[PDB]
Amino acid sequence: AERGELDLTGAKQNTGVWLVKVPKYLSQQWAKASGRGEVGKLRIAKTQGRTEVSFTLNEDLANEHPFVLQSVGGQTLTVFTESSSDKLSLEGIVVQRAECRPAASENYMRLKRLQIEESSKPVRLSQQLDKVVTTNYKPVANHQYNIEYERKKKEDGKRARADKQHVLDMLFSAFEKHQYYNLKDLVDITKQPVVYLKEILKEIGVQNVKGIHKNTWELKPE
Amino acid sequence: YDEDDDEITPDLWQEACWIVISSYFDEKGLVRQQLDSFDEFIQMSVQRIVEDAPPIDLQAEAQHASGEVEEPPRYLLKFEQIYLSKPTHWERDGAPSPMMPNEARLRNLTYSAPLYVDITKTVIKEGEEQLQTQHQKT
Amino acid sequence: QEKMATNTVYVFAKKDSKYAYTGECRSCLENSSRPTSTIWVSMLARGGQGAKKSAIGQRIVATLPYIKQEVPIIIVFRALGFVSDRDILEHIIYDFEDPEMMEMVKPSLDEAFVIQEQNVALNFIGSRGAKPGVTKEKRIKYAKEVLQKEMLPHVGVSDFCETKKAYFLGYMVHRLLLAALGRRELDDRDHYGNKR
Amino acid sequence: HTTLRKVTANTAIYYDPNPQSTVVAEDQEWVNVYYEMPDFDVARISPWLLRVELDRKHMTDRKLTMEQIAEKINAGFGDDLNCIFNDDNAEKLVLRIRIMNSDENKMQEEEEVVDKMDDDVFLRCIESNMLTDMTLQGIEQISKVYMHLPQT
Amino acid sequence: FIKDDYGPESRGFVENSYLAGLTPTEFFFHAMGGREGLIDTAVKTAETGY
Amino acid sequence: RDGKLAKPRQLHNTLWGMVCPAETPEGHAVGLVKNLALMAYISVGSQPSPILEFLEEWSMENLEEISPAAIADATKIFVNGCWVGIHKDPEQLMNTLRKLRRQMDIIVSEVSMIRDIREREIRIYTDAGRICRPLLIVEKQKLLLKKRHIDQLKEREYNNYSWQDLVASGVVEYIDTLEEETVMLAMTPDDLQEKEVAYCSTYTHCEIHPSMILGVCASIIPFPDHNQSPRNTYQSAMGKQAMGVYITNFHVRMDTLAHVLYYPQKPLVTTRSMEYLRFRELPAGINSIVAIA
Amino acid sequence: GPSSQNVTEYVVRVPKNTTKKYNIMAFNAADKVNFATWNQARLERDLSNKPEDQPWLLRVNGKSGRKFKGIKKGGVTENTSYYIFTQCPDGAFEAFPVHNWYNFTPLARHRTLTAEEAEEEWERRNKVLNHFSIMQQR
Repeated sequence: AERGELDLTGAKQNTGVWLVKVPKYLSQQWAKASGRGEVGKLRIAKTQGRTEVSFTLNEDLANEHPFVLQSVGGQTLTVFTESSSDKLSLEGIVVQRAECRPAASENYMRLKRLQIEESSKPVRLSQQLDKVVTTNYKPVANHQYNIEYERKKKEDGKRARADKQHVLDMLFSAFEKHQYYNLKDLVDITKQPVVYLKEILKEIGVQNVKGIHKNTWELKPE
Repeated sequence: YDEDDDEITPDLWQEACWIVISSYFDEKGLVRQQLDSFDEFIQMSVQRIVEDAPPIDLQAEAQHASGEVEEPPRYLLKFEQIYLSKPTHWERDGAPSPMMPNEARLRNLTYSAPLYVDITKTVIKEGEEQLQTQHQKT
Repeated sequence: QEKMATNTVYVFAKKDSKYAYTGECRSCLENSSRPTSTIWVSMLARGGQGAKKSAIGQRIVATLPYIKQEVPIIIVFRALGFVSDRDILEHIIYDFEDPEMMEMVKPSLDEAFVIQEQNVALNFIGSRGAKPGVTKEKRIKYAKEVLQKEMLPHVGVSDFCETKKAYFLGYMVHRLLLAALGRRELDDRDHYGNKR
Repeated sequence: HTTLRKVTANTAIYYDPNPQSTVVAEDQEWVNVYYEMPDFDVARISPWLLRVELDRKHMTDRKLTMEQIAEKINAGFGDDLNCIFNDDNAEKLVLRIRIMNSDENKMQEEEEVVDKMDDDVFLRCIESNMLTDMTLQGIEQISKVYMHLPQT
Repeated sequence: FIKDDYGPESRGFVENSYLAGLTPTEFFFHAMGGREGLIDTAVKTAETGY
Repeated sequence: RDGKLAKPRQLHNTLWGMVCPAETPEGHAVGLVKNLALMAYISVGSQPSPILEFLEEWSMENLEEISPAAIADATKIFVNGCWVGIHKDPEQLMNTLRKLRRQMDIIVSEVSMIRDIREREIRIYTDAGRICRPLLIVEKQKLLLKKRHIDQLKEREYNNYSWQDLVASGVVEYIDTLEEETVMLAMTPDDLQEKEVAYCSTYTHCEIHPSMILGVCASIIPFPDHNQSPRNTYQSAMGKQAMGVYITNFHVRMDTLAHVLYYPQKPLVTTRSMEYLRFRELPAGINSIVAIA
Repeated sequence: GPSSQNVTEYVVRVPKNTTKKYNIMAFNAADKVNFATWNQARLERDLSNKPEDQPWLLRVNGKSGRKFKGIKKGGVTENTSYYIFTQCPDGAFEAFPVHNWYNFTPLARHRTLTAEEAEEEWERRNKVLNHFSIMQQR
């Protein structure tokens, strides 16, 4: 299945990418840009024995984040893509990991605490009650029970028995589908009193039980 | 009013530690563990447990020996926020009234309060009905 | 009521002939359904099959919660899926600059050698656990859900955190090995710091 | 009652088919010393070597001599266990152990009724049991647990 | 106290007399010396009765 | 039950500041049913989730993203016994978390944090049922609580103030028995100041007072430090037997059985701990003129 | 140059028009992976004994390459989000969301031990008595 084939073009080109840790809040601010263009700019400052990398937010989207690089000498990381068109491709390889450190410190936290309020807050117990009794708003004729009676209130409690021969026709038809049947299936199928149907099954058949009183009746095929 | 600059005399004697101590017992008290554990048990523990993992669903055993159509009737139950009244007593008349811990001891009652919970019924039948939802306070 | 603190690893000496040392871990999300489970990883002493290599004082095994039979710890790791010995060794001790502890585990790796596939190792634990039956495959599944859910539940109860659990087992075996070398004093049976 | 495990400072197992060019160059003087030490079945004995070093103060304290140890270990494992040892007055008191076979009958008759056990692995079992078993002077459950006392 | 401090006081020597009163650490090391005797009492009564 | 003899009956050192020295049943269950000291406290416990979040911002590395065989120097960090991650600079992080706790950004008697510098490990706990006690923090070499705070406590008699304010100042902390293993706790401001040629010099907490180590019954007795210790265990049992006025409203109470004294008196010689028992309010005995003859 | 007053700035973009999910495939450097010799590869969800929940199977060069198992990350992040940053010919940076982290590890080739013959039994008899001959008799 070609759908199961993994494209190696990227790998064979030795394409490199960066892997960066940034806060959900930074990416949420980025989400406001909605891909309209850019979210900001990245700056790289290099000196005598030091490299300073940072990101700075767009003045527009805002209407310094320093980067810390991590080691990748003890692991290999690559990027592979999963298309909506059900195709897989190794689009390229991760050459560096890093973490974005927040410039603001202790007051940020308030925002965080505000953020804490946003993640954590469905009311727990919280307001009690001063009211008490409501229950049992009197059905006098139970509301489901009323509905069941209503179902009954459409021609029930009377069966054919009475049409014997036509009922026999149903038995013959049913028996054509399978050699044996449960009594319950015949009761559903012929809509008649069970004891009368038993007298018929005594007339033209036998019974065959198994397990825990599991009984099936049959017109002795031969 | 403090500045940690003009202050030059941090010294403080036997008297002041008891002033600290007194403020401890005066704020906390002599039985807080019990009381905080029970207060946390209602305010937290009982709500978490009714939310934790008890959704129950039941699907009727219909359309036996004959079935087709579209519905083996199915029901789901969910439990929301828990409510807890102030300690109450129901007199034989049927009339509730507030219960006084002293009265509870003389008449030999159980000093307890009623617990109520939000229960929901959801009927996402196998086709036609799906938006049959009703709220209860039980 | 005073009990022993949960989700903490303890090492104890016993007078028992069969166990030289024990690493005990209790689960009990004293924040869940409050089930059970109590893992022991045991260092064996006093014995020997005979002309086997003898040496019983390295044979590290694991009791899983009321499994009818003890299991060797490397088999548990293989059941978690880490079949590479270099990886198992890394999970036990990720500081392999010390030959002595690594040599100490070496006969238990040698003892594990008989099996090197996760499925087989799961079927092995099942037979070592489950009453006799017939098919292999449910036995692997049953063994898998126990290995997943009853093995250190506090670290996770899903498939997607089977690897992390393996790390915790290894620090635990490591916690055990330190006491057997004597690099670290035994835990006290009364230290209130280890009570709730 | 002291077991050889207590008397042993350390043990090692070495690969040395040719003692006449042993990797342990300091022992090399001993190998020349033991050229006449059954000079013929050196072609037959296993190339696996066990070397033991003994603590000097502890060995002296038991007043033991090497021929006692050699005779003890020979008696325990048998003639199959071919032992040699250095002088009790060398600055590094050491004991060297090899294992000899049955010479004639071992000609790969059926499949070797040992199920092809490597001798190194077997040497550990010898090393294990040699320590745990050897009961020189005291023979049972008391050993040197001693103390000595002056009563006045 | 400091870690590993084999001095007398730091490991359970009481410098004081009951009349001058015990210092706080000495009191707790004295309360420890108090238990061994109370426990010993409760055990010996059961065993010797048997 | 019925015959066990071992070590869970003697008085472990770690009960210091936690459980009563002498105050245990004089009977069969000696040392098994214990009584909680006077100041001691207990955590109610809460979700570790916000701490895990904070740890992640502090550059904590995740287990499955790292290179295990190449980072053994790193400290391992645990939360409620669960191994969450690793960190490469535990001293600043430990310092940061402590500053955060003392800032009252995270709950104090409910996030205990302990470092074992010998094993290069950092363990954290936030579950329920840990016994902990309050202590005065001392910094560098000088006590951190000072005179303005005391002036607020005297003013508290009309001006709004609380023990909680006192904790928010970060002069006092709660410390559980596991952390108490690693602190360098000094008995009195006196010793910590006088300390010039003394052996130590790095105290990190202080006792608000030594007499808080005793239970509630151990508190009735005057000069327990002049008495042979088991004499004092015996009083803790007997105080609970003595009779006097046991609550104010007894008259409207049909308690199945009760004893009240006609004339109770507060004691002439009293401990300061007794003010907080209200043993002045409802005493249990009389000041006798005794002759020891 | 770099050792001087070097300053560089790049625009960073986060497009929303992307439809393909972005995933991580991680290896141990100790495994000495060599993409330069990966002529062909397959990647399929593989749990045929038991789509989105499934682990991966990575198959390189088929019968003449190595095979790996891909395992899902131990959980979503709870504060930060890992992003992939790529360089674009125009001179900007381009950032991409991570949908998931999968870990890939060594499977072996045609070795086939199979402890079903009688090796569980042989183990009962085993005294570390044999090792080579049993692997051969299969």
